[PDB]
Amino acid sequence: WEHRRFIVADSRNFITPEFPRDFWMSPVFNLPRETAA
Amino acid sequence: ATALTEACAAERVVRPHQLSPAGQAELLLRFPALEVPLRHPRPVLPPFDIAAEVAFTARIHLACLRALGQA
Repeated sequence: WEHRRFIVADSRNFITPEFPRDFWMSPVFNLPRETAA
Repeated sequence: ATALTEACAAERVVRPHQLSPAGQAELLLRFPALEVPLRHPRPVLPPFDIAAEVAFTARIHLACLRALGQA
């Protein structure tokens, strides 16, 4: 045998991360068509 | 390879796009293979360059980055 606790993977299991306010104004999510790279 | 240097060496010009149209039309009369890299609006490669392939793989790399971050 084996004994363990057990948490069911139901599709109602969500997760809520928190973003900073100036997160999406980052120089990688906003790239021009022609960079120096 | 002889003409494309000497036509630019006589005019002291480093890049054959900056050549005068009196000089550019002279090469087209002798050498008709130079139509596309001289008289094309938007070539997929940068013409008369050496890293022209090396630019090309670097442009698809950028276009696949902005495909991610916008999505």
